Amino acid sequence: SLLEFGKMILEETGKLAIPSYSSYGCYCGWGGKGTPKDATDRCCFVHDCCYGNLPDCNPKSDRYKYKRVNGAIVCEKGTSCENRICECDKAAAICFRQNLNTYSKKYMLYPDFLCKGELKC
Ligand SMILES: COc1c(O)ccc2c1cc([N+](=O)[O-])c1c(C(=O)O)cc3c(c12)OCO3
Repeated sequence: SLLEFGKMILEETGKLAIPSYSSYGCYCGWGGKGTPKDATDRCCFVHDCCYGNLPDCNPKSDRYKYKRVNGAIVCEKGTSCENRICECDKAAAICFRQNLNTYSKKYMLYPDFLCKGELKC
C-alpha cells in the first residue's frame, strides 16, 4: 500500500513521499497521461506500468512487509501479490533516488491538464 511505498521513498530519497512525489510531473500521483516530464516522472510512469500488470492484485491498498539487508531493500516472501507489489515499489523508490540529481522543483504541483495523450507501456 501507499504506507509501505511511502516508507521506502523516505528511506531511499530522504524526502517525505508526500508531497515530494505525490504531485510531481504527469505520472507521480493519481494521473497517468502524456509524456513524462523527466527521469523522475519516468520512474512513476514505469511504476504505473508495473502496477498495471498486477490485475489480480490491489497495489495501492494491499499491505505487505519488507526489510533491509546490507543497506538494500529486501521484499519479504509473502503472497504472490504482496511480493510483486513490493518489487514494483522497490524499483520505483530506487529509481527516485538514482535520479535525485535532476529532480526539479518546477514539476511539483504540476497541473494534470498539461498532461494529455495515452503513452503505451
Ligand atoms: C498508481 O500510482 C502512483 C505512482 O506511479 C507513483 C507514486 C504514487 C502513485 C499513486 C498515489 N495515489 O494517489 O495514487 C500516490 C500517493 C497517494 O495516494 O497519496 C502518494 C505518494 C505517491 C503516489 O508517491 C509518493 O507519495
